[PDB]
Amino acid sequence: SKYKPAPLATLPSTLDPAEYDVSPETRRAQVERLSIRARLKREYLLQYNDPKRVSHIEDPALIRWTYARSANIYPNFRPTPKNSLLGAVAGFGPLIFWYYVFKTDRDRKERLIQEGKLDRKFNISY
Amino acid sequence: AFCAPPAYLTHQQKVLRLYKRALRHLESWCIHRDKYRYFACLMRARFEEHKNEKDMMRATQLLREAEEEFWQNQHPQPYIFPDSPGGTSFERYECYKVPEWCLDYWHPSEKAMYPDYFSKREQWKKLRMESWDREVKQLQEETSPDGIMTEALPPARREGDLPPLWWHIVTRPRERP
Amino acid sequence: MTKDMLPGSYPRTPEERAAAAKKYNMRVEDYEPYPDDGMGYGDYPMLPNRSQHERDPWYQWDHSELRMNWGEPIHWDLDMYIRNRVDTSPTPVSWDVMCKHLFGFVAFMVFMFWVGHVFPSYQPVGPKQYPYNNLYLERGGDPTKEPEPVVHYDI
Amino acid sequence: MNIFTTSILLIFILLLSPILISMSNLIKHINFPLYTTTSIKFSFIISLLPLLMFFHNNMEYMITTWHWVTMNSMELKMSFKTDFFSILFTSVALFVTWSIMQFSSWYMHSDPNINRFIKYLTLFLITMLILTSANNMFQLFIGWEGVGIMSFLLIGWWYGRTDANTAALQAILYNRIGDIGFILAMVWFSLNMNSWELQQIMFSNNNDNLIPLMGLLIAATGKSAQFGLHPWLPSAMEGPTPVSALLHSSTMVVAGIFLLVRFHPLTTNNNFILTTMLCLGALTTLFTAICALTQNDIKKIIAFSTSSQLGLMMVTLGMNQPHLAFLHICTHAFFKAMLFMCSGSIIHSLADEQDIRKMGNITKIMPFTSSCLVIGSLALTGMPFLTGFYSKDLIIEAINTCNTNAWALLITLIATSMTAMYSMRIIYFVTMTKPRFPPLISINENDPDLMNPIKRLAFGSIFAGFVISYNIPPTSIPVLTMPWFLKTTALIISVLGFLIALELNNLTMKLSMNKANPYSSFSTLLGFFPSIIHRITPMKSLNLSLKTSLTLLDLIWLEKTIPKSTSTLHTNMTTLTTNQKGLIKLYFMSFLINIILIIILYSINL
Amino acid sequence: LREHWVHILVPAGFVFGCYLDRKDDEKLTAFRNKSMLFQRELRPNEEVTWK
Amino acid sequence: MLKIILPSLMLLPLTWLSSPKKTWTNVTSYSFLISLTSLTLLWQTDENYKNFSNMFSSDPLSTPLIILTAWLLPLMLMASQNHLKKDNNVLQKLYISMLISLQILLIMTFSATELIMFYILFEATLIPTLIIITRWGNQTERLNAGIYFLFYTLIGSIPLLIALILIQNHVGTLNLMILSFTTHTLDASWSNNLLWLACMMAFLIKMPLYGVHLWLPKAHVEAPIAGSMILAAILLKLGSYGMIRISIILDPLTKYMAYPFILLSLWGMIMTSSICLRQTDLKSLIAYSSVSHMALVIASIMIQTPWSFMGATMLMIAHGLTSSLLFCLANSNYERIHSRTMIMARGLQMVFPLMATWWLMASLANLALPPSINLMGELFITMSLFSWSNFTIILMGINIIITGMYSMYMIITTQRGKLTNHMINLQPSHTRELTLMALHMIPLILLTTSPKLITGLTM
Ligand SMILES: CCCCCCCCCCCCO[C@@H]1O[C@H](CO)[C@@H](O[C@H]2O[C@H](CO)[C@@H](O)[C@H](O)[C@H]2O)[C@H](O)[C@H]1O
Ligand SMILES: CCCCCCCCCCCCO[C@@H]1O[C@H](CO)[C@@H](O[C@H]2O[C@H](CO)[C@@H](O)[C@H](O)[C@H]2O)[C@H](O)[C@H]1O
Ligand SMILES: CCCCCCCCCCCCO[C@@H]1O[C@H](CO)[C@@H](O[C@H]2O[C@H](CO)[C@@H](O)[C@H](O)[C@H]2O)[C@H](O)[C@H]1O
Ligand SMILES: CCCCCCCCCCCCO[C@@H]1O[C@H](CO)[C@@H](O[C@H]2O[C@H](CO)[C@@H](O)[C@H](O)[C@H]2O)[C@H](O)[C@H]1O
Repeated sequence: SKYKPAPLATLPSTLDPAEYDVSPETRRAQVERLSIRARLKREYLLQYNDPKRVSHIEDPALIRWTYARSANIYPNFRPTPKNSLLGAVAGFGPLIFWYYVFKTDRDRKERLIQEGKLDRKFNISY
Repeated sequence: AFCAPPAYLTHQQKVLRLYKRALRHLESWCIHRDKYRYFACLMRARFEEHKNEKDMMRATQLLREAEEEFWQNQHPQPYIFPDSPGGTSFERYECYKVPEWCLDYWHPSEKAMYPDYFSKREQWKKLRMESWDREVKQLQEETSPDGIMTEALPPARREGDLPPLWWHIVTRPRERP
Repeated sequence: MTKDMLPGSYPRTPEERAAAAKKYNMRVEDYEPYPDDGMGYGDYPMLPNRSQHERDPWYQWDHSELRMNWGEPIHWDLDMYIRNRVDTSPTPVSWDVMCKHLFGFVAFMVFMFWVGHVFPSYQPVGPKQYPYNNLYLERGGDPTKEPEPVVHYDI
Repeated sequence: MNIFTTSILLIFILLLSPILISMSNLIKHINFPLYTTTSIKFSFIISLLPLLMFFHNNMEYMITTWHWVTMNSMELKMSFKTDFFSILFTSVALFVTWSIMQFSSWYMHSDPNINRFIKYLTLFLITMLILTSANNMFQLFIGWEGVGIMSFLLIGWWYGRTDANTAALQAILYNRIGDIGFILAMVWFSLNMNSWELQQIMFSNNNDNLIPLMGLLIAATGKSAQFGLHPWLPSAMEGPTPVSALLHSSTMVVAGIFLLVRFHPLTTNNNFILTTMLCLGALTTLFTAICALTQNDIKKIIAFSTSSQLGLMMVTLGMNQPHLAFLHICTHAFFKAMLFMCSGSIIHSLADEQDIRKMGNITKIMPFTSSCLVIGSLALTGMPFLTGFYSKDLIIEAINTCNTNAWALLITLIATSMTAMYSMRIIYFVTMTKPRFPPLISINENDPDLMNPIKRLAFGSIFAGFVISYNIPPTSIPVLTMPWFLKTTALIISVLGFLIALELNNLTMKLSMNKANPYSSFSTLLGFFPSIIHRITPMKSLNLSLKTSLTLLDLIWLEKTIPKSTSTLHTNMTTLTTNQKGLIKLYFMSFLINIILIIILYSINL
Repeated sequence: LREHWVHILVPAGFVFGCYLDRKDDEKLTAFRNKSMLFQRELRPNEEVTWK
Repeated sequence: MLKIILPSLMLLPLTWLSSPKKTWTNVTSYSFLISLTSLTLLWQTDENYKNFSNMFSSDPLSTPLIILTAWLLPLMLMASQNHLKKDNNVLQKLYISMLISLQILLIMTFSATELIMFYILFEATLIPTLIIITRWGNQTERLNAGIYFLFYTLIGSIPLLIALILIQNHVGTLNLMILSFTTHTLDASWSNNLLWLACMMAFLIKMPLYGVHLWLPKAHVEAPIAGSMILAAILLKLGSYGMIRISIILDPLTKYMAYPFILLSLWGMIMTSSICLRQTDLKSLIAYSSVSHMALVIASIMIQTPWSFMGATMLMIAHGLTSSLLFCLANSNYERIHSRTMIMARGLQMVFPLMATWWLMASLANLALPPSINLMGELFITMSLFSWSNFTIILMGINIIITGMYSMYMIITTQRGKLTNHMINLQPSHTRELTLMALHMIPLILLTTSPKLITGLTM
């Protein structure tokens, strides 16, 4: 019995110990969140229902997200031992691996053509 | 869908919601209506039992225990209404729900085939514009001096006034276009 | 759109934390930057790893498909968590219990297939037999060369 | 050979006139759904003349219509191999599509874009007739990939539904994993045989075709939803029911089985490939039957039925029984298509409800559908002298009397009993209990566009297997000699499966509560294969796409190393050599150093 | 003809270009009817194999 | 070629001397009539290439590229016509002039008979292109994209100029026919290894090769529409055309010197394809799609087999039409919502059903659906790469799977789901926007019926 969570199978809201918290400190957190939520929802509606609108409703939250994930990565990148190793392995790791697969294969192929031990029987296109 | 959720569920709401979930899952296991009726009355016996226990620190401990019991005896595949979230018809017609504003790009030769629908529509676009100013004004007048806010909205308190922010609700596409 | 409405660098002081939270429409006690390992996040909020399948389906979300609200901060990995892709919702069966059961079944079937390879089922019947030297010519054997007489008897 | 050739070629022209009409102004004046249905009907009737001529002569053809291009010494021509398989499949496929096309006019009568839906079904049919009559691998691939796209557009018919779009992309992803296999085989033959034509590939019978045949087995695995690549078939049930009947059961899904029938002359000399088909197929039939035993959606039960019968065709090919595996495809198209039509009739009449828990007592309120729904179940479960007996019975006779994998034999017989257990599940809950649907009853099934297409299949579900079995040439020697228990083995297990089902499904009437167990959770949750593979695998890959590739490499380390360091270096130099104090005193002092260095340089070169 | 004359601009260019290619040929006749492959005797009223 | 070039030089006086209300009609009418004349090059009834003079000459490699260039000029004029409607007259005529100048140079670049003449024309294209991206780009980042584009090219191109001069100082000439019929095997000394990289890095940057490709996603993401169309369709193929032309004089060093670049292409293409899965900008998703297709073109040219060349030539023309069609389609949304974010606008099939058909057909061309020539390229490159070594099928298998995902994910995201109903400015598609897509797609379909025309030199 009992349910063990994981990143790809989160904890149900009804099994969350911190969801039956009722101490006044939490309830005030949950009421400011709604107030922030309702303040925005009110502003979105005051544009959606506006009759003099002639264009779409620009989204600052979406502009920030796309900018955080492109134009803002590099300025906020600092080299460290873990980055540098990760980039070195990520960069040349796969490239060295494949070099030996292909070089090893084609050396076995060039070896077997000098000693004629290959069957290129009907092969006339390459 | 129509009512915006509260800031937090009360104990009373968390127990009713469980009650409904636990019955719908029972009906999923039982299938047969007579068998579903029998166990649904036993289920109510388990909720009437501790109906009055007003400790408020063991009522909670009676809910977390009961949710942890529900999560173990779930149906791995509960019945869902076809139009409900997760249902087989859920959002089936969302590709047929064209917004009303798409008619504002219609060619005149297209608008010439429905002269009387397109005449009962410029009235609605007038009614929308004349009402707008008074709607915005009313929403400030009720902006509570303390920032505490809720997603709900006020009605029209006067005569000749439509409730503020009414166009995206009144004009919404039909559920089955 | 201006520089202070856009993401910036990691917030070092609590005075630049409450500035960052207000940018992103969060409570100061809720704003939480990614850990400062210099991987390029800056001060973008670190939000709980819940896919959009877990959002209230019955609520009338502003961005209906994404199940977001206008203005709300967007998870870094949103495009990995949209409803068309990765789902992190709770399952009726624990994650590891599924993992132990699935591979136990697949592993067991793989074992039992090898067992069936070393103890095959057959019928008490000697090999089929064909005429004309195991049909030597009709299989494309060389007409000029003489096969090896392979013969079968009436019994 | 002109009348045979002309009728073969003429089938395509008939199916292309609905496509041409759809692209002109006429489509807005005529009853386009009826025009396509008449068009396909005439196509089916013409498809019988090539069929009869083959029954008389058994004489196959190879018709090269078009020369497309020459790549030095390798010509690619549009060429059709009108042999046994494509002659008979073409007729069975055109016969089923005549039912589904006419069914759709009743089922999709509300859909505003109905005549786009008709057009897509026609396009699928064309890309299925391209696939089956192809004479070279490249023209196979046109149909192979074409039905792949046409499935995407029909599974995602309701493109506003997010789960339809996910099921459609999921079908594409699994079928591109099987494209690797197809492409692997294609490169191999163009390199070791200089050709893609089936005639030239035949002279590879004495090579070692492991690499090409592994490719084709992977392509067949993905295209026929075999274990490993199987989730996409139950997920494809999002689309409208006419799509489920036509594509994802009686045509598109047999492409992988059809492919390996084409290349049977090569797989007969590979025991590794045969043994893999025998074990890969056996696993598929058991695993999907276990899944089907506890599903509640009507279509997923039927969709899971297909996966299991598809696996059995795969088991057949591992016996080196290619002509039985094909005869099963031809037989299985009839009743399986009907089951979707009979099931799709219920779904329409109950406000698009598909959970069998909200169906009941259908043998009374819907007599006609229930009657055809029980013919389909019994044809499926190998009852004597129905369409499904002239195929299933022989396969079960063969699986017993061949040298084979003991476990593949064992689980394949168990899965044959489960075919009766899960069929009984539908008969029971759908037709036999008490009503469980809502109380406003508006069930109508009097439309000819519903009764007529179902009847055609009903006749096919009864007589078709008999006619097919007696007209095709003798293919292989059946082992007709066996103990009395290996000759009735199929019937007893099927009967036993029913009997076991009755007892089990009649405990649900007891006023005793039902509980979860690990075995039913595994059955109900598809063995957890989707719940894991579709969560862990896309996470790791999509997480690498962002953290490693885009961020760590391109956005960061590839900037830092080349463009950024080059600009840093040169900015560093322009800063050192430009910050001069402007004092002539210091300038001449450097001019003095320069002069001494030239004196020194010239000194050591004397 | 004070706002439509511009339509001789491009057609003139083509004609001028075609003529400029006819000169490039006139300059490269050093092997006319002398290749090992196409050299032949001149027909009665034939002055050049190609122009 | 002087009958394709001189009339094209006349579109410049015609641009300036035409009326304000006739510039766009006149020039776009005569651009079509110039791309018709370029079909004369296709009259190749023999195995001898067309040599028109000492300067220009057309081959089966330079003819498809020449024609694709001439046909693209009228397409780009129509593409640039709605986002330039607010500019005064001299700016439009100055934009039309920069596009014509890029067509004239590109035609001379593919028809040149000598490497030095190729190089100068191959460098001159930076000027009109730098002007286009920077003067008429939209965002502040267009300034950094012009630098990245200008100096990736120039840094690579200086060694090529050195190497070309060494070739002439030794062989006496740079004529491509003479260097073909008098080529001498190179020694494997450490100096010729550098001569090889000198002759190759210029073209490997322009493809671009993986690693040195960051200029392309920067340039595309900020160029005006006609800047992306010419970049993705012709300027990338300057690299491929150069490598084919100059690799004849580099043997046998390509048997070993190519390994590092076959490996960056084969591995690099997987890195770029997987990026398109997580790319938040639609114009950026296409640009990385280009990088991953050119990877195969690089890999196939490095192995110099009749099939590999044949596949690369087909993929060069196929990618030319397909990538341009995608950029035009992404522009059509952008000219409505002025946002490049891919997830911002959704469910557009609901209100643009016909434009959603072109999306589907472009997307199907991108994922190489048979029998389109996009597959013929991918398929013949795979066949050759398999013969080169059998484990390349592992990496090409993966890249084919990823290519399906980001192609359909592109279609599913923007064309399906619910409509983003707040976008009340989604005007009906212009007749101009739809003609632009038909002009991309019809040639692509026609070339599939007659693939012989784009097999290249080997076949
Ligand atoms: C293998 C051969 C390939 C070699 C390729 C070498 C190409 C060289 C490109 C020169 C790039 C010059 O790059 C120049 O400096 C940086 C590079 O980040 C850009 O600057 C950008 O990033 C820097 C961060 O360092 C910020 O300060 C600046 O605000 C921002 O615009 C400049 O706008 C650009 O002009
Ligand atoms: C052998 C030659 C090969 C290399 C070719 C030359 C390429 C050019 C590289 C050197 C020039 C680039 O120089 C780059 O200029 C940018 C311009 O933003 C500087 O960046 C600067 O941006 C702005 C304005 O300039 C300033 O407000 C900022 O403080 C500063 O960072 C970078 O610090 C420097 O790296
Ligand atoms: C190899 C190809 C040939 C390359 C040719 C190079 C062309 C010149 C490129 C540099 C740009 C010329 O610079 C361009 O000048 C024109 C007028 O001269 C300006 O034109 C604009 O501004 C000026 C006043 O500000 C007005 O007179 C003019 O009518 C208006 O359109 C452009 O804003 C500017 O971009
Ligand atoms: C980062 C930029 C890289 C620069 C790349 C430039 C390309 C490299 C060119 C190959 C290297 C130089 O190639 C050089 O050619 C010259 C003549 O041309 C020859 O070198 C030799 O030339 C002649 C004999 O031929 C001798 O009298 C002379 O003493 C010596 O220099 C060798 O062949 C090689 O040393």
